[PDB]
Amino acid sequence: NLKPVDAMQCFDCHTQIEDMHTVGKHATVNCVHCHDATEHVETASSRRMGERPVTRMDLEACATCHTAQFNSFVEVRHESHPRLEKATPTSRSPMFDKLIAGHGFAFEHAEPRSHAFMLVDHFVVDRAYGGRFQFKNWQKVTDGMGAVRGAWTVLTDADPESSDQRRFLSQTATAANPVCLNCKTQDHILDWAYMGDEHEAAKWSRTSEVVEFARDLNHPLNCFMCHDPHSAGPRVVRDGLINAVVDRGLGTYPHDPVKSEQQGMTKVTFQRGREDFRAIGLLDTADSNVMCAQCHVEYNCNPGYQLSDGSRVGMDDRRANHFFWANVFDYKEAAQEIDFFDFRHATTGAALPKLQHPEAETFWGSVHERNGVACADCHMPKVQLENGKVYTSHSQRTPRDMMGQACLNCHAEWTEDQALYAIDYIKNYTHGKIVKSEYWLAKMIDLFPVAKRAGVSEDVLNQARELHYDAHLYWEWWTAENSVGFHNPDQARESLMTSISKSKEAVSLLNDAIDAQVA
Amino acid sequence: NLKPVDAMQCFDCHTQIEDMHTVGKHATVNCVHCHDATEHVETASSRRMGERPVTRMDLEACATCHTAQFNSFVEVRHESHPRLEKATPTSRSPMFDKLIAGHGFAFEHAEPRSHAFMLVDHFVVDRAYGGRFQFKNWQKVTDGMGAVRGAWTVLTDADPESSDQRRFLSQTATAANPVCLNCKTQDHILDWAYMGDEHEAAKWSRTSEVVEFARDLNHPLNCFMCHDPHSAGPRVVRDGLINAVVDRGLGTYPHDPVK
Amino acid sequence: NLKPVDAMQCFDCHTQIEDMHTVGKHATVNCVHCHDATEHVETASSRRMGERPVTRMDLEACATCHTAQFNSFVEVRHESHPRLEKATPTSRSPMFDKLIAGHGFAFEHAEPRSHAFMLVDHFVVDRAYGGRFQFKNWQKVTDGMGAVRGAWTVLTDADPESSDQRRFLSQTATAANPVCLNCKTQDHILDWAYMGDEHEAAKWSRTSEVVEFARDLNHPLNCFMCHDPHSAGPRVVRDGLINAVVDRGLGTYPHDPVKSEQQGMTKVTFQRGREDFRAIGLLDTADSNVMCAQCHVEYNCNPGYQLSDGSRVGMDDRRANHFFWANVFDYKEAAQEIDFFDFRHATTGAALPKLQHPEAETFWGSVHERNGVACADCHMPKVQLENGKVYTSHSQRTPRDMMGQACLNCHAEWTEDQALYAIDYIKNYTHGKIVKSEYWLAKMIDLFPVAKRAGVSEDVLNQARELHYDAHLYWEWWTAENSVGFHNPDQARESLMTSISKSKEAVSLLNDAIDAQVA
Ligand code: HEC
Ligand code: HEC
Ligand code: HEC
Ligand code: HEC
Ligand code: HEC
Ligand code: HEC
Ligand code: HEC
Ligand code: HEC
Ligand code: HEC
Ligand code: HEC
Ligand code: HEC
Ligand code: HEC
Ligand code: HEC
Ligand code: HEC
Ligand SMILES: O=S([O-])[O-]
Ligand SMILES: O=S([O-])[O-]
Ligand SMILES: O=S([O-])[O-]
Ligand SMILES: O=S([O-])[O-]
Ligand SMILES: [Ca+2]
Ligand SMILES: [Ca+2]
Ligand SMILES: [Ca+2]
Ligand SMILES: [Ca+2]
Ligand SMILES: [Ca+2]
Ligand code: NA
Ligand code: NA
Ligand code: NA
Ligand code: NA
Ligand code: NA
Ligand code: NA
Repeated sequence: NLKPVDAMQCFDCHTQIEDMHTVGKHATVNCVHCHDATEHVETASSRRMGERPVTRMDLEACATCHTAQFNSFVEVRHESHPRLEKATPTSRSPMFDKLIAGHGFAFEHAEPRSHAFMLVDHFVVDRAYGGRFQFKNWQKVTDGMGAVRGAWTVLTDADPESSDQRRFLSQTATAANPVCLNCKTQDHILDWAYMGDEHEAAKWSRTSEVVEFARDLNHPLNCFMCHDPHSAGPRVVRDGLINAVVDRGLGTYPHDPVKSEQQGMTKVTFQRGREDFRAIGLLDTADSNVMCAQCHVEYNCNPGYQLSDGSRVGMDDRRANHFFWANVFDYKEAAQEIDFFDFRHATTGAALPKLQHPEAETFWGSVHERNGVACADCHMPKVQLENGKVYTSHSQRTPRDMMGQACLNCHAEWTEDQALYAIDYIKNYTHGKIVKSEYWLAKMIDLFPVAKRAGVSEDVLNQARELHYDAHLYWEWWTAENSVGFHNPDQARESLMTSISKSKEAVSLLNDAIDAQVA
Repeated sequence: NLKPVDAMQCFDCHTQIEDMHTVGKHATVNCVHCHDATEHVETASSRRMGERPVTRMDLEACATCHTAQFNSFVEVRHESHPRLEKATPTSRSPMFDKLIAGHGFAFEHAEPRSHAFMLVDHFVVDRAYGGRFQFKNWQKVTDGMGAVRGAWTVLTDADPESSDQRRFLSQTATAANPVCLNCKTQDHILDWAYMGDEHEAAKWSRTSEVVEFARDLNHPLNCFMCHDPHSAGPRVVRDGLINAVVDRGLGTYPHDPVK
Repeated sequence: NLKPVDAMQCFDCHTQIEDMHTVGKHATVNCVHCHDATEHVETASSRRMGERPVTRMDLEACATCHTAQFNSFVEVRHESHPRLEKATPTSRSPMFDKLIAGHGFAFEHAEPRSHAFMLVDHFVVDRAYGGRFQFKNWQKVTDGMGAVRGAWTVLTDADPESSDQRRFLSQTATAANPVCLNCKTQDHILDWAYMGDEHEAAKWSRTSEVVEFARDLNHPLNCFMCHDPHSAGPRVVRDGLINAVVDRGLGTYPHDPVKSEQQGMTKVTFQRGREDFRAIGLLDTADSNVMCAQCHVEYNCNPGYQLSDGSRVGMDDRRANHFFWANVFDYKEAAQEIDFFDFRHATTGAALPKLQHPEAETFWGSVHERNGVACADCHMPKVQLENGKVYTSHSQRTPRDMMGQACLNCHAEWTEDQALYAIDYIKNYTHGKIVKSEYWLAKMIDLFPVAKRAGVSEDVLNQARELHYDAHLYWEWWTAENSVGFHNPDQARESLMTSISKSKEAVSLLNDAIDAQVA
């Protein structure tokens, strides 16, 4: 059984923790629930750690007193189809392979599934580690609780004796790097300096061997990613988000200074050897928009190239860990600002961006966001009980599974079927425009080889490449973004029409140039 | 927000609690979750209580860290038909009135329903308090969470100015007495001497005015009836059961000495 | 009412039947249930048949005493969508037309449906008989019992006065030949010599007019295909299977000699005029793996061409009735061994194989097969009754319809939804790789015309054609195979990655050669 330690001993050296812990809703929660610090207390000085205390980062450290939230979190939504490739006619991006040719996502890009699996899915996807990591057997794919207990309880490593990224299966890639892990786990929260910069006190950084780092990580979406363990107050821990909101002064709601001030973030820094080491962002309110924006954003978490001169931008560069914190119509400016692109298209030769799940930046400015609605209202609603203590569901999933608690709790004028119908109207319309956008992108792409064989000039091809950047951006945002337009229907529509317009312009340019060579 | 107290100071006087608390699965649970002892600590000696500390007996004291058990407990099983008289042809004892004639159960004896309602149901049944206590309105019969929060949040007393047992409705009885309450609540666990014997330190006993006692009681089936709050270990608190098992030497399984 | 005949009279001449019948579980079943032999007994000699006895091959001959098995067999699974073309974006092979161009399956290839319909579906499919045979009207498509009673009770023939294969509808083919029928019916079991070789006593053979043969056939999947009618013991009757297992000595489990010996096959031959005529394969155990492998295998049942010199291989050749009895990674060797390919691709000119439903050869080596699981455990499970005599369900269908009897009977650790989720993980992953494999095959195929117009050398085109064979094989196995990887997930994955690798190699080769002509 646990035996409490004297927190006053700790508070002598840990004044920020004292301030947070004594004032918040965990003032009665003893340190032993999460730290084994006996040898540390015997050996530390005011400025030197001595022996490192052991800190629990498993989610069961919180389940101890918060079983309802834990159990809701670890539920597996079996209706969220697993390992479902997006580059298929029945999924989100039927022409993805042609359009993304040159990028690692061509090797595999599945739809998301339940949060329990985030770390294991990151480890096993064909694009990440060359097939090095696999489930121990095909039964383990169902085991959400097991994945939560730890990735290495359900996975195997093809070669524990080597730590290099390489291909073990032929049609895999090795895109994973240390920055990725920040959106899969925070088991490394005490071992990673802010932004992944090099730091004497950091075991891991942007430039680490990712296979070695992987082996040290266990748990998905730790509870403390949104809740400070010392104050129990709302927070974020993700460096890239704090960097956008606070360091760059963009605010929590970059389009609304008033809401940014009311629902702000305060950066708190922790030191090692009296040098800044790590940071968190305490929130003014329990604002799920900002909590979920730790991960559900467009980002760089990867090497790339400069738009200006094509030079390589490696993991050592700060730009390899970057939150753009820009809506679709501000993204090109944001990427030009940091002088960055992701890949060159394998057929067209265009420098292109790679977009990922920009839910937060899409939600901005929507009617829902402007009315003060937040992600949790639809995806983590309060549970309605005839008799009981209310709590917040932590099963982050589609509102279709809890329409009474989600949509219908605000939209009294609708039946469930009516609300579903409104969702589907938007998704169906948006998906139609995604498909048309892909049709036109593909038409343009297929003209590049014809133009090259016809002897069309490099000047014309470069004009078309510039159009490809925009055609790509204004399409891929929406295959990347998970709501199929629901989060911001008007923006999806305007963007996708812009994509089609750009592709059409490029098609006309290339066809005319080919015709003139003939011729 | 709760602020923890120095448990080690309490332990300088409370040695049994120290032994229980420090060894069990509540060793990290601070006393402030259940006791407001500020004035007590300022005034007590090992031999004199001084100011009485306030002890929480509401089930929400435990729901704080054990929501799953609390929420399962307070669920109302709507299929457990409520206020269903047993002395009817379609229930358990069709000829009960003839057979029980002379006993107060002839006035009303319903089937049991969900535990959330035990104390309110005891208070309002026609055989118990002469009809003195009633739900505030007929809607409140559904409110299990409300009953758990406290009986007096959902009930009324026909005459707060008197404390005698009497009939307010013609076909009622006044069978309730203080002993009954021991199977409805343990809100009185610090105010009732073992067995309900007279005791200088007991506010309530077998001979108390049951209407006055009733008014001091709120919560059904307190969580600590089965779980010691200090050790978190399994227990009973009911005097009559301890008396049978231990005092009278009958054992927990009278027909199996080994068990 | 039936009147029994004196079996001892028959046993005087039929000593193999005596031996089988007197010892097995049909020792009390009189010959009159299946044979009208009165005139035969009056006219036969020890070595000459005399008048031919009439043998019942309708399934109702067995339903008489085995109603439960009959009724389960004839059930129509309405959820098995009928006449559903595979070459569509929502089915198994979205790019099948491009990839299979040159082959008769381009005319129509639907998903399988319930067994009751196998013979009628063979007769009416657009690729088989030029549209000659059709349902009497569109209502008859529902009539499983009717199809079982006989094909010609529910079908019409456009021209009873001619027996040639020809097109009656414009977009049909005439691919059917006598070998096909062996996997649709065994009504011809006494009229077809082993392998379909020419034989004095055979009415039908590989070289027969298929339209004439068709008209003589009635019943699907006769009960006696798996159960000897004389001993009631387990067997196979399909010549090609016996040829692989016994004649070629490959065994019932070619990858496991021990299991092959324990679960073997004994070839029993019947003569006409004291010349070998037909054969059956008695099984040591009631092994559904081998029973179902009568049909759910990759085979030749068709003319083709030699790999060595391109010469025609006609129906007269033994190779026109052949079970390869090889896994996907052994198939190229098996086809080279018999010097055979199916068609030349209409665009690339590559000699290609045509694969069909290799379920048996895929299942080998899977975790399930290695643990002693067999087809019936998932597709013909025992029926669970609260009170009753257990029998084996003969409704061969997806285990999704009987998860308690199938998966969950072995996998106690799972709920139904969890087991379904495990299936879907595999199928979704496998289907994604099928789609990607098709993407790369199509990319390669489309380069052939460009390369030809560019003047790329025949040597380079032939190199690419050799790659096409492999790219094709390692893809088409999995669109042909019905489990979408579930039967052997690891093999599907390795094969499909090999397909993509081969196509990519060919794309690079062709693009480089085109570029060099330009450059
Ligand atoms: C002064 C003598 C200290 C005592 C008393 C305690 N800690 Fe400590 N700790 C101390 C230092 C100088 C550091 C390094 C960081 C810094 O503030 O300079 C630490 C670090 C920790 C950590 C972080 C460990 C990691 O992996 O990075 C933890 C979790 C921690 N300390 C906990 C802790 C506890 C629970 C204590 C009371 C039981 C405690 N510390 C006492 C210095 C001192
Ligand atoms: C029992 C010993 C606890 C452990 C272990 C954890 N928490 Fe806790 N938490 C506990 C209490 C008694 C309370 C106060 C309840 C109240 O409503 O007063 C809390 C509260 C929280 C909250 C709510 C915070 C708020 O400001 O409203 C959160 C978000 C929370 N706790 C989270 C949390 C996490 C993430 C834990 C693991 C790191 C964790 N708690 C452990 C008791 C206990
Ligand atoms: C936070 C800014 C992220 C970073 C950094 C990385 N990922 Fe991610 N990932 C993130 C979210 C919010 C989601 C769910 C929404 C979605 O669109 O999928 C994902 C999902 C994945 C998955 C599962 C789906 C799939 O693509 O197959 C995988 C396998 C995955 N992510 C891998 C991955 C890799 C290799 C990364 C570094 C190169 C990486 N992620 C970074 C959020 C974030
Ligand atoms: C961000 C993605 C979250 C993670 C990770 C966890 N929780 Fe959470 N929690 C989150 C939100 C948006 C809310 C509601 C805030 C509001 O005021 O509306 C909560 C709330 C809680 C609480 C408070 C009680 C309740 O409302 O249920 C607790 C005790 C809590 N969360 C616990 C908890 C645990 C144990 C987690 C890991 C299993 C966990 N949270 C993760 C957002 C996020
Ligand atoms: C000695 C100086 C004491 C200290 C320090 C604390 N308590 Fe105490 N307590 C003391 C006495 C002499 C008594 C009377 C009963 C007895 O054992 O003789 C008490 C009583 C209590 C009670 C029971 C109150 C009731 O309703 O009957 C409680 C719940 C209690 N004490 C709690 C408590 C706490 C939590 C303390 C530390 C904060 C504490 N006591 C200190 C003597 C002394
Ligand atoms: C949070 C501050 C708590 C309060 C308030 C209560 N309990 Fe508790 N309890 C808490 C913890 C951290 C644990 C240990 C969990 C573990 O498995 O290690 C417990 C445990 C219990 C148990 C199980 C005990 C055992 O098996 O020995 C019980 C029965 C229990 N708790 C009951 C309980 C009651 C009835 C409470 C109100 C009087 C109560 N707990 C409050 C944390 C917290
Ligand atoms: C524990 C030994 C008990 C004592 C003392 C009293 N009651 Fe009780 N009561 C007890 C149980 C276990 C049950 C549920 C099972 C059942 O058979 O009903 C009850 C139920 C009631 C009810 C509800 C059902 C009904 O009879 O209408 C009422 C109204 C009730 N009890 C009243 C009551 C009175 C007035 C008591 C003292 C005279 C009394 N109970 C004592 C357990 C125990
Ligand atoms: C609106 C036209 C009503 C309809 C239809 C139903 N009820 Fe009603 N009820 C209504 C009002 C305005 C009130 C008074 C509310 C208050 O607190 O002032 C009620 C009251 C009841 C009660 C309590 C009766 C009592 O205490 O004497 C009950 C048990 C009740 N209502 C139940 C109920 C049922 C089950 C209904 C459908 C059969 C129903 N009501 C319809 C208004 C309206
Ligand atoms: C010897 C005089 C025979 C008697 C008595 C019976 N049969 Fe016969 N049968 C005989 C011969 C020589 C042959 C040809 C094959 C051979 O073994 O040489 C047959 C053939 C049959 C067949 C096959 C018919 C077909 O279509 O190929 C059957 C089904 C058959 N015989 C059945 C049968 C029965 C049921 C008899 C007793 C009533 C019986 N035969 C007697 C020779 C002789
Ligand atoms: C009644 C006159 C029968 C006819 C017609 C058919 N079968 Fe039969 N069968 C019958 C009996 C009395 C038995 C024995 C039952 C037992 O369990 O002892 C059987 C058995 C079978 C078996 C089981 C064989 C085994 O070795 O376990 C099978 C597979 C079987 N029968 C199949 C079968 C077929 C395919 C029939 C039509 C050709 C057929 N039977 C007819 C009785 C009768
Ligand atoms: C056994 C080795 C077979 C031979 C010889 C032929 N077919 Fe077949 N066929 C077989 C199976 C096991 C299945 C079901 C599984 C599947 O993948 O479909 C089928 C199915 C058909 C169908 C229905 C589905 C479709 O393709 O439309 C038809 C129309 C069909 N088969 C026709 C057919 C023809 C024309 C054949 C000779 C050229 C032929 N089959 C041979 C097994 C076997
Ligand atoms: C009565 C007003 C009808 C309604 C309503 C439906 N059907 Fe019908 N159908 C009707 C007749 C008189 C016939 C001809 C029957 C005959 O054998 O002479 C039919 C035929 C069909 C067919 C066959 C079509 C063909 O072969 O070309 C089909 C497939 C059919 N009917 C299906 C069907 C469906 C599914 C209906 C609801 C959508 C339906 N029919 C309605 C009369 C009537
Ligand atoms: C191969 C594709 C089969 C065909 C055709 C038929 N049956 Fe079958 N049968 C098959 C299997 C795999 C089994 C189970 C074997 C085992 O021991 O596990 C059976 C079993 C029977 C039995 C035995 C009793 C029982 O288990 O149900 C009987 C009587 C039987 N089969 C009858 C039967 C009939 C009447 C058929 C045509 C409708 C038929 N079988 C076809 C495999 C195959
Ligand atoms: C008993 C006759 C089985 C039936 C019916 C099903 N499965 Fe099975 N399965 C069985 C065994 C003995 C094993 C190996 C267990 C071990 O850990 O040694 C399995 C394995 C699987 C697997 C893992 C496959 C792999 O890793 O390659 C899966 C995904 C699986 N089983 C699923 C499954 C499904 C969904 C079933 C119904 C369609 C099913 N099994 C039936 C035994 C038996
Ligand atoms: O209190 S923290 O800064 O060590
Ligand atoms: O790869 S992750 O960003 O979706
Ligand atoms: O007995 S059989 O060989 O005619
Ligand atoms: O054509 S049959 O083999 O599927
Ligand atoms: Ca999903
Ligand atoms: Ca990006
Ligand atoms: Ca009841
Ligand atoms: Ca089917
Ligand atoms: Ca073939
Ligand atoms: Na979904
Ligand atoms: Na609002
Ligand atoms: Na094209
Ligand atoms: Na009941
Ligand atoms: Na199907
Ligand atoms: Na086994």
